[PDB]
Amino acid sequence: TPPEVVDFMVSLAEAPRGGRVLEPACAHGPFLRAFREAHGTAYRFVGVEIDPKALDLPPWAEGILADFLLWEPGEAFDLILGNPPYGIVGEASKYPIHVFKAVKDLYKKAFSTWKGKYNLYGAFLEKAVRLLKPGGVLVFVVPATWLVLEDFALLREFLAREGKTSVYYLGEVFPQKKVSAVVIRFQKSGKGLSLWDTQESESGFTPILWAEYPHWEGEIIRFETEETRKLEISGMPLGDLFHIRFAARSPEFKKHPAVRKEPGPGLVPVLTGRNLKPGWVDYEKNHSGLWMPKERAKELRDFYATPHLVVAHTKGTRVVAAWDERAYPWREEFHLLPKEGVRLDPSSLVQWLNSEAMQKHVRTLYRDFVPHLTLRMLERLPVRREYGFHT
DNA sequence: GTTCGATGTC
DNA sequence: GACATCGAAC
Ligand SMILES: [K+]
Repeated sequence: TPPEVVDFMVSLAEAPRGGRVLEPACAHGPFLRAFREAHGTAYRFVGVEIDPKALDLPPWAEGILADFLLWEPGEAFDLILGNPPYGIVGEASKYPIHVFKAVKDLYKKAFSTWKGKYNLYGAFLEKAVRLLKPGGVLVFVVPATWLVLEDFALLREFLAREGKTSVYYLGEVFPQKKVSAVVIRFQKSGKGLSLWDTQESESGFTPILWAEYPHWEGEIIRFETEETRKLEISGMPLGDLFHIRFAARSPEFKKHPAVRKEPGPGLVPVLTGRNLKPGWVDYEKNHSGLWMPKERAKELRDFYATPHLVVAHTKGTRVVAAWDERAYPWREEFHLLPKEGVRLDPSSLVQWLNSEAMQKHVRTLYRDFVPHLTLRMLERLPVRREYGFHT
């Protein structure tokens, strides 16, 4: 972990004299060292590490060789700090964390917050909270993705009901790692959420209070402003105007008997996010390596037969939209079908969605937490009567 | 059915 | 920086 990030986290940390201080996934124990330097020696220092090659603590700390996620210590902790591992547990061809099926089963048994594919860092957070004494403190640096994503809804709700939470946005602070990070300071007492921005100087990071949600129950966390609130009440949410569906996935296309790996007569490309631009679709260029008869597309998704609005999923945090006039097969993106009794003006709605006001709105709210516009961000986009109207 | 990325690759 | 994963996962 970069030293300025450690120093900032250590500035947020507290323990009583003689308190038990833990660094999970400790390796050589950079957090233990920095905490001792800053606060003195009258604490019980413990580090937990799975790799024998990595555990290298000073003799004033106790080292334990264990999978932190399945470790059952005798006593609870006053302070838990550090940098959990980040990564989805799954097959090596697609995912970075590789464990026996039987171990993954033990994680799922252990963690009430485990949802969908989940992530080591979520499980590390839940484990840490469970190991805290009442009034205990944890301070972790983790990806920002938990503030917004469905996979982390149980985690947000768990935190909300277990104690009080402060979130400090750092962004892309790991050199040569593609992750936007936050610090979480959790205390196992009280309630509420405090959101903080930071400014980095030579001197280190400085927290700036952004907003407080004293009655937080685990809702998505956003950077809201007076302007984002004004826009949101200006119109109907997009999700009330449209059914929002996703493209059929690559394997469905690949095994479909009408799909081909080479162009040919009557054959059309299966479109991806690279075919979608602000306000238009490139129908000619193939980016998927897949081709099919256009008329057979409805066999994968019924809505492929009907011209409709498409919104991008993987262009970062922004709103890129086009009207698919032709009704082609897509491998990617959101597909929005108007609900019963909805009147639309496709041309002007697309213009509004691609507008600078809209790009600013989403960048404000969701910064760079994830490299997507997700469904939960998309369903909340405001649409005023000129563009779309539910009668 | 659709979700997610210590992203993957240019 | 540009420009987006794409298929295991549930
Ligand atoms: K790691």
